[PDB]
Amino acid sequence: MGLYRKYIEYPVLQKILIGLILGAIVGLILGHYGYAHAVHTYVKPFGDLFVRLLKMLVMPIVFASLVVGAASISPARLGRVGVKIVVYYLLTSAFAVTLGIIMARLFNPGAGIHLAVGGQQFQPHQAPPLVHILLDIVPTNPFGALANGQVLPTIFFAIILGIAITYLMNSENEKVRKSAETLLDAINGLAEAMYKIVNGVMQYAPIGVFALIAYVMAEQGVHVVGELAKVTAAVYVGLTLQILLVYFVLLKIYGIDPISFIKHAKDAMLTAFVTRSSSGTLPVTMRVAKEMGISEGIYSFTLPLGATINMDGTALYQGVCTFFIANALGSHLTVGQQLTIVLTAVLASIGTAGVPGAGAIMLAMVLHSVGLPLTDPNVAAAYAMILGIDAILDMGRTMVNVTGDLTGTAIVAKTE
Ligand SMILES: N[C@@H](CC(=O)O)C(=O)O
Repeated sequence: MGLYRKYIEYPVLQKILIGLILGAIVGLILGHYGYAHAVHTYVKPFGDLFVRLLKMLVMPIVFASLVVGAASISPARLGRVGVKIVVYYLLTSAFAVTLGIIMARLFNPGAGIHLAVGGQQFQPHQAPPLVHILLDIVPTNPFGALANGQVLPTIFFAIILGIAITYLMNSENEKVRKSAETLLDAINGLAEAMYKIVNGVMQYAPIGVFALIAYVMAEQGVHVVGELAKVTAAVYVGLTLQILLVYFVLLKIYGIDPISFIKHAKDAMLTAFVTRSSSGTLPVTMRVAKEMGISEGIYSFTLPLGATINMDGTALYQGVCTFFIANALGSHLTVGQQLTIVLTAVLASIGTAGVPGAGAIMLAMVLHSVGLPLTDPNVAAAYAMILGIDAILDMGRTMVNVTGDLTGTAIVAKTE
């Protein structure tokens, strides 16, 4: 239909990278000239539409793919991949915080800076009592959990419904077996339709990449100056090492080619870089794991679980910025406090939601754990400096958050 058909036949990765580079350059240029408000007014809704189109698909691609994803045997294989993915999700985050501590000791973020105290003293952090957090996994209404966001109760109900369906398909009665296979066929048709709409929105994706990274560079790309450049380098070098020294080694020792893995997962990594949402990149992540031959029983359970639980980049970010704040305050922060940093940033990354900007909010817990409260002005002043470039750090940490889920899914699928 004209120039549109000439634009469609271009390969998706090439125009996604073209939108990435032409968003970064245009955003830096327009942000240096004070045109951040014009970008936020005009350019940003073209990326907001992309995040809306990605979040539209999330619930029918979790529920309908996990009901069909109970095609493996119900106790044995699902319990084995649940344990094998929970051990991976804890160990990679516990290494990610330690790599953040190593990179925050190599660099020195907040190397003796002194700063004024005029920012707002934000919020003393209080956690929910953790029996409500666990008891809210079981939903009191499955349709209410499907309508109110709530990926984590939807995982539980979809696992239960799929196990019940595969018990009904082995029944002696004929009407119950035909009804169960008709329900499974309809749910699988919904899942395949959603995987087609993922390919539909990945053609709009270059405009969304351009309009998202241009807005991010226009607002916050010019504030990366001074020691904020040091903490940005200490975060991004740490994320690069979190990929290369953890994920590539764990892919190599399990017989998976890491370069072919990156060639399969580029469409998920470059989407999570700009959308900054590990729960909005979930349809693209499930499409990537579908394309690389992973069976549905592995990825349909491990990826919506890993969208919230496995956050290695958020863990490394909370490991680095805690050292940044404790260096701006002048604290010694001994190894008995660094082990509590390792213990608390893992729980803070587990508790961090997949929306953009939640890691800076959940940083208050790992701040409060070591004896740096957020209520005093001298800590909140240094914490506002991290909130100045939270989006720049979030762009990389979300990509590492999604790459961790994909690496764990591929490793556990190679284990079976
Ligand atoms: N935006 C991050 C979470 C965070 O660190 O705030 C993610 O969803 O992966």
